[PDB]
Amino acid sequence: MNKKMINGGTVNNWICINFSRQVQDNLARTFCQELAQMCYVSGMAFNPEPVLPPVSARPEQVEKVLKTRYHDATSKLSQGKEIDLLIVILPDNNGSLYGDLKRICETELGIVSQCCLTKHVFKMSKQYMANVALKINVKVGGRNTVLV
Repeated sequence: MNKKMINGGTVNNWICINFSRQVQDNLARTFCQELAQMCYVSGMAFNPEPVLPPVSARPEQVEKVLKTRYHDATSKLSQGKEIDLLIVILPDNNGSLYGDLKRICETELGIVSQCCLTKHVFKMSKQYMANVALKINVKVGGRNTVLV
């Protein structure tokens, strides 16, 4: 057996920010589409299209890009709605970027974020996507099986 979604969460409204210089915007797009698809077929409600296209940003600009893209997506949503998920593409070795971003999303924006390292973004293996989908599901309040 492998873990499965018991209850799938709902991601109606999501965006993507990329921080890796190896990743072009259409690769970020493709990656997020594959992930969206995996989440869906696993049992989530998951919008195949983001609120805004993916943006590439310098790690140095983490606070400004998050807050700016958050405000812009969030302004674009029908009234009374919020961003369900931020998908973040990170460099494999990113130093303090990971901690800073989680701090900002958790304590400043109040948005669930899922980070994905560059090396995996290139490979897009179904096993990786399935694993990330499982992670996303529980973060947005879904339920997964256990194996033990």
